[PDB]
Amino acid sequence: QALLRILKETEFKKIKVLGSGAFGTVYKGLWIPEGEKVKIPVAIKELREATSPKANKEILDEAYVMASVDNPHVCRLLGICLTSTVQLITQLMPFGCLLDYVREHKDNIGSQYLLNWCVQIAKGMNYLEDRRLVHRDLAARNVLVKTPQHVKITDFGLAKLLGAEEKEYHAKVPIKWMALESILHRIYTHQSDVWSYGVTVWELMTFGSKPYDGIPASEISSILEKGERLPQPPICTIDVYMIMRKCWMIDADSRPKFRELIIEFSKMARDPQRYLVIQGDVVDADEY
Amino acid sequence: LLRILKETEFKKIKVLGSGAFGTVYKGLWIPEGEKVKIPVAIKELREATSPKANKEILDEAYVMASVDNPHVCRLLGICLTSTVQLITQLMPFGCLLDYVREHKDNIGSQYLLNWCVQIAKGMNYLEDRRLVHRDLAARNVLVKTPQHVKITDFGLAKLLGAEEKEYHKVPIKWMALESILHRIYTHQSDVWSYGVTVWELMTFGSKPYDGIPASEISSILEKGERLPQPPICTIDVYMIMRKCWMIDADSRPKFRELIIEFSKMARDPQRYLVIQGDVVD
Ligand SMILES: Nc1ncnc2c1ncn2[C@@H]1O[C@H](COP(=O)(O)OP(=O)(O)NP(=O)(O)O)[C@@H](O)[C@H]1O
Ligand SMILES: Nc1ncnc2c1ncn2[C@@H]1O[C@H](COP(=O)(O)OP(=O)(O)NP(=O)(O)O)[C@@H](O)[C@H]1O
Ligand SMILES: [Mg+2]
Ligand SMILES: [Mg+2]
Repeated sequence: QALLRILKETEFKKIKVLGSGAFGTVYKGLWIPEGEKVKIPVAIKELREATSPKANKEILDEAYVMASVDNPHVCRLLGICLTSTVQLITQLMPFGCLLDYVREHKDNIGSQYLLNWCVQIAKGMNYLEDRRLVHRDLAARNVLVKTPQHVKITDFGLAKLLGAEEKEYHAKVPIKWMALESILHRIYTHQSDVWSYGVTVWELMTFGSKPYDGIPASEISSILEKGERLPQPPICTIDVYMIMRKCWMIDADSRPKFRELIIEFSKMARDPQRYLVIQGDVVDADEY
Repeated sequence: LLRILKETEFKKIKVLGSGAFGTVYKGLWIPEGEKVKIPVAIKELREATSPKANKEILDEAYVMASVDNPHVCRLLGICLTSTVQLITQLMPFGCLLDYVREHKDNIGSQYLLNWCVQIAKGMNYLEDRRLVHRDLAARNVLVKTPQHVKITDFGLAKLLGAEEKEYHKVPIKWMALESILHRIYTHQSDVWSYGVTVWELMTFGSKPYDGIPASEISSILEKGERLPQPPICTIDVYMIMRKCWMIDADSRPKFRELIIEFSKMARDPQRYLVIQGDVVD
């Protein structure tokens, strides 16, 4: 497939810095297709130079698979701009990430919503799993809100790009969302994505709580083998907490499977009150 | 032209920023029945914020919804209850004040003079339909694209009671002395604000009279003080600004004359300014 526009530096424009990341910067910008009067709002993620342990040929390869994900719950790479720095063009999400969303609404968010988002993130992930792909960096900060009732998983592929996989590579890494095998041996698989998924749900049930507050990154491995795990969210019924605890098992193949999770959460979403107890010119990526 | 919405045809998703008498939200306009979710910006006015009755509020809202110019945002809808809510189109790139701040020097003459022409245009438009903005300022100019700015918040000041003399925060440092002293608002009082606005743009975001209380601005204006010549400005360009800050209101430039003096400069910018070089929408 193609579906990956290759843009020239004069076909996009960086307007405002959305926010800065660990290895780059994101931007509120405009896509301006050469040879036509159209301006499309987009998000431009620019990776810092020499930040990726890969040459351009390899980079562009991965961008094709990135630009080839077709699922309502996974964002699609729209275009790329390879030079002395790689820039990623994706659709602009006006309502930001889901983490900041559950934080701003520490409460006025009902159960139905929470279990809903869990089903969706489980759908995007399963999709990837079927296509035999590993996200390697799933977190509530990496889930964007298209509309309150439809969230998409963003940043597919980025980690593999920044060289997560590369064995000998010695570059930050999201330790607090990583499975023991990822932290210990840098092994990434679908069952290691499940751990991150379990951490993600946790972030959502706590309305944006930081995992292992205070606990240094370096201690996380030791605390995990000692048997420690993120605590049961207050609004969570033991039935819900266990599923998360099952995503945090040492044995990778023991952990649930996104397919099972979709059914397990789809079930609870039919009677949420029982499983969660809460008190209460400028076109568009779409029109193109 | 003014859609009247039910408190169920729109959702306030994220707070853009809660200003003086209210809050601006980033939400979704879900036309009842239709199958669309349009991103919009919802500004909600605090309660009792306005000294007027809804019956009248709606009137102004019809006017606000009638502004038809590419350089003046248009009131898409309204939701009248115990609070008034204004639905306008969402400007993802924000306002221009924040833009010149985040680009202290990446912006060349061509742009700056350009924006001055556009703002002059939107403003002229309102004068022509016999309307007064009353609160023009860099923060009230939103960026649709780097090369097209439209004036936002037409109507708000009026609504919040600027004209109701009897009715006791006001953008003092952008107001014509006649506004500050007698609460008088006219096209020629908008020109003063316009000059202060060009001042903001020419200083890449500087604050007007930074350090001087507001209760004192009335003084230093009669004492003859005015905003200092911006570094990148040529005296040719600075006088246009100074002329906008005259005591004799009818002696200040008119927008129609400003659209021409700035357009003339916009032809040879380097000579008037000196710098270093579901979801439709
Ligand atoms: N497509 C998009 N639409 C809207 N906002 C986006 C988009 N992509 C990224 N952002 C925002 O840009 C900011 C930076 O993105 P990014 O660097 O990917 O964040 P992050 O995951 O928090 N970084 P890190 O913790 O270093 O991995 C975040 O605050 C995101 O909300
Ligand atoms: N239509 C819009 N699209 C995008 N952002 C908007 C829109 N209208 C208002 N805003 C933003 O909402 C915030 C609050 O606006 P408003 O309440 O009008 O305050 P303001 O007068 O710009 N700010 P201040 O300088 O604090 O008085 C500002 O940061 C604006 O940039
Ligand atoms: Mg991200
Ligand atoms: Mg404003």
